Amino acid sequence: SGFRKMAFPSGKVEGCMVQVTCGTTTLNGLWLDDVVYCPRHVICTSEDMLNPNYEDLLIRKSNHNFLVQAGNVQLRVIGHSMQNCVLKLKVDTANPKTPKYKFVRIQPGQTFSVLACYNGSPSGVYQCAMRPNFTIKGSFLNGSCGSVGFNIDYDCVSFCYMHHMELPTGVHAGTDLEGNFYGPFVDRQTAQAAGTDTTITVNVLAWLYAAVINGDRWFLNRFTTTLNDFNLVAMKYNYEPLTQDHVDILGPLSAQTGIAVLDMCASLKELLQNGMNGRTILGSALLEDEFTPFDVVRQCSGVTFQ
Amino acid sequence: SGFRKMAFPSGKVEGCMVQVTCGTTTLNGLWLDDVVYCPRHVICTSEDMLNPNYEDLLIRKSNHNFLVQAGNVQLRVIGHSMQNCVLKLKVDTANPKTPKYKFVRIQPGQTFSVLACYNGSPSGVYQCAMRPNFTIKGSFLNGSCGSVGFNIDYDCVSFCYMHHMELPTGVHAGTDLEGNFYGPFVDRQTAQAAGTDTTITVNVLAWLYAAVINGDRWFLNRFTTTLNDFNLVAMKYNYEPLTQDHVDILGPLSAQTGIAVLDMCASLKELLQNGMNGRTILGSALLEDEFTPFDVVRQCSGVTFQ
Ligand SMILES: *C(=O)[C@H](C[C@@H]1CCNC1=O)NC(=O)[C@H](CC(C)C)NC(=O)c1cccc2cccnc12
Ligand SMILES: *C(=O)[C@H](C[C@@H]1CCNC1=O)NC(=O)[C@H](CC(C)C)NC(=O)c1cccc2cccnc12
Repeated sequence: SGFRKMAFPSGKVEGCMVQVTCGTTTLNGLWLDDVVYCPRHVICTSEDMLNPNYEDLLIRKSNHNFLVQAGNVQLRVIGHSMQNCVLKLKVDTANPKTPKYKFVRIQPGQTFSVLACYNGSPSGVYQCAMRPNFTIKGSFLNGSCGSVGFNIDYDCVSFCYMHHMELPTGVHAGTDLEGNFYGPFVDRQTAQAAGTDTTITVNVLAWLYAAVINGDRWFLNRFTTTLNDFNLVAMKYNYEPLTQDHVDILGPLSAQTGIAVLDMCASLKELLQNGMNGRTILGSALLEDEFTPFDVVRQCSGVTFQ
Repeated sequence: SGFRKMAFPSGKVEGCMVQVTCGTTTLNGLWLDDVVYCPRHVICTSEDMLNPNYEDLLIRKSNHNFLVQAGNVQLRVIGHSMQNCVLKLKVDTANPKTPKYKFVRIQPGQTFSVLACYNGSPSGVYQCAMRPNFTIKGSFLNGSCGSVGFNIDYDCVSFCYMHHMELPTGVHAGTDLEGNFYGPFVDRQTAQAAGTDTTITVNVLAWLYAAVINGDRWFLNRFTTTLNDFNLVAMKYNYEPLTQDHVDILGPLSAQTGIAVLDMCASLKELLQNGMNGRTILGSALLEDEFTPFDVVRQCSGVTFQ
């Protein structure tokens, strides 16, 4: 028993991280086959970041202006291109540690592990969620750029996130591996509105099912509700509306615990309307929404990788 | 900026995990050089676990009764010995992925990353602390045994924990890599008292310094206190007493933030006496004690490994 905010084992991603240097700028790159992927703002100076014309900047750069280092050894860059907000550096050697991999663009609410790196070396690994407003609440310092978020499935790594930017409000924004930002954000040192964040209702419900599985169930109430009635309460407390899809996805946890989804919704309703009243759920004094139903099933059944 | 419960990159430990089978029992082993380390209760049946004579049980076993599997390949066991509560299986092949490593016995309050494994394959990685009462609040299912906790320093892995047991109260207990349990616990299916847990005061203080570094500082009060006066309040709320050692260890965070330790103690005092009043600190509605001062400095300065 027990429930932790568990990250994927990082080993497969560790072997892909490299350092990319251009001018005075250094950040992390992801080396897969004979391509290195990194944020295109590697080509910028602090001055350029105010208002970069990335086309104009990249034109000044040649293959040899990109130093890629994997440990001690230099990779030779024989080609470069800009796809959206990422730079693709073709190198002459294939990464011998390349895992089976996909690029995926995940939906709001989904979760992944971040491998936080500096100078192409990992510092740590943590689990986080793509917020409804397409930001993440990560842990990123100067030089963290190029760090990636990912999911593993048996032996296949699914890369979903590359870190590009901390907003003025201290929250984090980035792209998929095709370099398309999550959300409205641009790679420019400018004030940028993230917009209203919302709580990921289905994830909270998943986490409540986790709590019941692990014996924590004081919050189970005598009430039920409807999807509409619940949603009225959801909008008030800045929760995402609950669909039959979300209800369907919770089916397994409902089947394992014998608690109907709408009964758990009623319990959740009461927690929102009355607060948690000084008590805790799975060591938390607030409603956690960083666990997808899939995360709960993974953790509580001990699914393995490699 | 931002602050996460970050685990170490697990890659170096992934390459050490193996499956150990004896009779019908299977659990995780740690393969370092030509030795595999695993819990000695691998030799038990469900019946034996009530009251095992480990000496008597092990005597019935020979080298060939231990199947060690690293992926597809079998390791050949050419020797076995019992050190305290761990079994050491000498194998004929050295692990080619052996990292630079130490065995350390950590103190209460210190932190480490757990790599949760099943059948010698990792499921996930999370950060936790050795509770003052020598338990850990982990995430462990049947078959999780042999899973290890560790710290990394540049390229050296320091193994501090091997998982052996979930207590009836759903908390977790284990040994160092020399097989000596943390705390009073024995490897027997019996009711076992963990004793009163306490909050790791120095870690809470560290985390408050982290909070100030990351702009969260509403909790900063107008008051100061003494070490004695603070400690009086500490004992009341089940906090560990604060020593000059702990004050000394917080020095760096005090120097970075310009907040004297005893002023932060006063702030902490007020949070304990008045509660958090519906507000949050670094996304938490309670006082986190799983971050050592070293963890805070690591995270907030982006220290790397490999
Ligand atoms: C990447 O290495 C670095 C990571 C930042 C630095 C502080 N924490 C992080 O997560 N990114 C940048 O250098 C980045 C460049 C963007 C504009 C492409 N700049 C920012 O992340 C950044 C920092 C502070 C304030 C603002 C405001 C607007 C845009 N970007 C900002
Ligand atoms: C290891 O694979 C397994 C992990 C346990 C199983 C449930 N979650 C875990 O963390 N350990 C055991 O099989 C273990 C054997 C001990 C006695 C050496 N038994 C327990 O961990 C266990 C489970 C429930 C209740 C009790 C009560 C007393 C002792 N051990 C218990």
